Amino acid sequence: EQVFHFYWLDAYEDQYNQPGVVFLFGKVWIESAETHVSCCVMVKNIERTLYFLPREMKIDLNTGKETGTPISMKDVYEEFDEKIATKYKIMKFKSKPVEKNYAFEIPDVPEKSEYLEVKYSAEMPQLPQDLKGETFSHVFGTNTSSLELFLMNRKIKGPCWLEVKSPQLLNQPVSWCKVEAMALKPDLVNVIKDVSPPPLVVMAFSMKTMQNAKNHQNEI
Repeated sequence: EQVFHFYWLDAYEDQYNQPGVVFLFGKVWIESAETHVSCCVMVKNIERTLYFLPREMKIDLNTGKETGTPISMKDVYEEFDEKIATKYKIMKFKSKPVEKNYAFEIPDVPEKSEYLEVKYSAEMPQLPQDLKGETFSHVFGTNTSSLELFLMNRKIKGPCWLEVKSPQLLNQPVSWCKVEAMALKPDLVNVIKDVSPPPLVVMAFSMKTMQNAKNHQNEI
């Protein structure tokens, strides 16, 4: 295979124009030039995560008439597939069971419970924040950002040394870096601890302007 080390320093995202892609900029090592150079890596196909809370019973959406059959997990999985996904044009998604804990201000939520974890790609639209349905009472994770989700999932705490697995080449230069790379899924990035930080390049500058005598404007 192929894997290389990286030292990231900054990150960037553009939700409005390129959904589901996160850039990472930093330092990489080259033996031939015996110095560290700049590099950028693209992580793509970051999918949203949504947590659906199953309702403790069913509730009719007219007057809250609970007719009688208890709510099972399969009901919640079917409900999103048949109605919610169709209503908001969701093509592909993967769902599974999870167990989660809640200890915050939103009421009518148990301390420990089983939820429905659903995931779908970043190109589909976004559900409303207050969606409700037959078998689910509330939904969490609607408006999470891609950068936050990446850092919280991959357990990155500030600058660190990273292993990037299976790099691919880019069609055209997207960054002014001397080196470029890309990855297909966030699972291919990992953190290591036993390396000292590399040196950096520091630039300072000063500027002097002058207000034009005739017109009001500042020229450097």
